[PDB]
Amino acid sequence: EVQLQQSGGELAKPGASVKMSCKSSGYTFTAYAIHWAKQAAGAGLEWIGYIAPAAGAAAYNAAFKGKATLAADKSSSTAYMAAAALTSEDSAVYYCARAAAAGADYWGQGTTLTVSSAKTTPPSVYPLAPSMVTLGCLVKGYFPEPVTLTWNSGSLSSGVHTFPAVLQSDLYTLSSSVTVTSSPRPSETVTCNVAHPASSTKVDKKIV
Amino acid sequence: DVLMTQAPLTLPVSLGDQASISCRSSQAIVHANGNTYLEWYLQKPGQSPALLIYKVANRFSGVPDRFSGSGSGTDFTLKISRVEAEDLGVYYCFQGAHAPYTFGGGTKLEIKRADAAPTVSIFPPSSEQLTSGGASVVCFLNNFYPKDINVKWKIDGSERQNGVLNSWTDQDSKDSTYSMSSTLTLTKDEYERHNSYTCEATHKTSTSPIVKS
Repeated sequence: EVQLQQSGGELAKPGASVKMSCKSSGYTFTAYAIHWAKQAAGAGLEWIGYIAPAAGAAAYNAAFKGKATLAADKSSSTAYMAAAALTSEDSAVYYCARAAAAGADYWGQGTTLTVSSAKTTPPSVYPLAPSMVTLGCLVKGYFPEPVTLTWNSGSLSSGVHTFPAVLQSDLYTLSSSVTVTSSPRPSETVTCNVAHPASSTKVDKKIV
Repeated sequence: DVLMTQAPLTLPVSLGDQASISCRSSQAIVHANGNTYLEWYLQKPGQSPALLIYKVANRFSGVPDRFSGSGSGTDFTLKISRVEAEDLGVYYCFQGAHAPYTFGGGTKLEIKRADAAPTVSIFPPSSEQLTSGGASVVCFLNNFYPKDINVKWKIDGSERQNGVLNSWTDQDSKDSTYSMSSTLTLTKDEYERHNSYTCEATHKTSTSPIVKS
């Protein structure tokens, strides 16, 4: 099927450059243009530009053309966005999206770019133990965003609440809760599965 | 550049009711070829934007029929009839006629539901953490409405506003409730020279405080 696969997370130093990729599959890559869209923590969405792999032509939002270069490699069905002269204002989630006749019908999952000189720090994952019972997972002191949380590898989806992270002393902390029935714990094993893309780390914490 | 002015900024609506969002361009968005590339997208929490309408009024395949778009020139509207809870999120108009393409500022659609009191819980630091030298006291205020809620931390009776950070979730697509997490971080050492820990929650439901300790 049609899929645009990005990389959900990378850290880059101020002043450096970063090249993000969007690998398309499931269709004829050269027949659609690939566009890039920026979403900052509170700036709405901004169109960065597009590249037409068939012709080679890339169009740019002139507001960012001096720090942005778009390319495409038909042979590997990948579109790239390279940002240069990075500043903290460049930190955001960036999505690639396909377009031709409709609008943007399929979108990548988004890649969170963080521009900072801080080092990458994996999260410490602590289990949270206590009619109805509310369990938890504390994901503390990691950098940069994002972190994803799953319960029982996907098998447990309903009844979950994952909170947005809060920054403090230059590290993020987030929490996830999961209200499940009493007849379940502990008979049926349960586990918090945490992933921190930027450090390529995955942690499984079974409850108490 | 074409400015896309969206109204309203926030759109609370009861389930079942109709909702309308407008978008106005600062100049015409009719393409040289006579086509108007005005689209509407929905950004649901935790997901990538999703296309609803393209070319002003054409519903994208798979979009429920309760969504419709209309308009021309510089004035466009997205209509949602019989609003459902799964419709929550930020809607954006977008013009793909003139470079640089631009998006509206967004409209956050929120479901208005019956006020519900929060469900309050508290969790002391976990053994594994303490060893480290930290002590995190966690309070969950799950499934309430509306969004506004209050929380106050008191050690053995004395408040404690510094050290406590709070995080709210977006509205829940299943029950239209909001939830929040408040975390009072203190040192492993100071955690040991204190006894009771309190977490309060003052909502709009019951005028009687919600304490867990």
